[PDB]
Amino acid sequence: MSVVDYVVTSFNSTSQMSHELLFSVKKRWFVKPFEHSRRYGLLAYMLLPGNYIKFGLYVLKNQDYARFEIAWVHVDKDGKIEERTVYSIETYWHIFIDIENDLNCPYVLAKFIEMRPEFEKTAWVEESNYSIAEDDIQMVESIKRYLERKIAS
Amino acid sequence: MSVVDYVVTSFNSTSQMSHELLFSVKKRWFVKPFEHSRRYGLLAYMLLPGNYIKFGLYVLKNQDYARFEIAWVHVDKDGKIEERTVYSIETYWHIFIDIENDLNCPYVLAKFIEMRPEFEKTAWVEESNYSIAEDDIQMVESIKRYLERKI
Repeated sequence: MSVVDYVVTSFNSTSQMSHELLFSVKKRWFVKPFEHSRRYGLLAYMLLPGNYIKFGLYVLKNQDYARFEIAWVHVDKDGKIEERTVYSIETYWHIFIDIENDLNCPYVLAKFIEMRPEFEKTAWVEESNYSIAEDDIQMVESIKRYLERKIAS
Repeated sequence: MSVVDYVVTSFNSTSQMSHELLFSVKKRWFVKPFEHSRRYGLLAYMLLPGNYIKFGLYVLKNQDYARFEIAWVHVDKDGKIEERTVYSIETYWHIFIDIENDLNCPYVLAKFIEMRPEFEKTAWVEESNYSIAEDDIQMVESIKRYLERKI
């Protein structure tokens, strides 16, 4: 079985926000959505068997609360998806809103916060350039370390 | 400071369908999910202390059976979730399928029915930041009056 569908939530509101994007361990850059629906706050993907990483930020804008999670999303030979969080942290939303301006933030995490859906809009994977330095495994360690060192706050 | 994960089941297969959406008392309308995974047949939220109402519609298509339930979910200021079913009626599915168009069905009930998940899809709460009039106690009570009477 080839291409399978995978939908993620992507929406910014006054009171909350849900930013979820996929990252191809293969191409080593964010997967491009084949469709996006503002009418629903979703992004759909036409994935081909392989390994992916799903980044997810969830915010309650009013309580300055922010939930960031890194999750492994593998697609079987015949389209059987199997996930598992590999990282989940609970912190402050204002913390991430700073990372945007920190050149010490890993490329993929910087881009991730950058692409975040604008108000009453969905996120948009820009057919982009560049080539992440490390593999997938190290990439997350760079995210982990950085975010935890940002504890400083 | 408190924020508790709360997940519900939501899927629509060929043979059956389960539809559970959360209703916030404070905001007086449906809560917004932070995740929609039809892969696991669920919708996941992030709640803050307060009062919520769970609406459940469980259908056995090959029997024209639909169970309707109303639950009282409470979130402690510490985050201790606690809930209880306060209403559960059994009836034909085709009835609900029709109550939907009735001009005098409680709006919150009508919109709930409409929000039922599509095939191999999960329910999707719309940005209808709309506002109801009666408070929870009266809204729940108003739904019962209707369903019961209508049946």
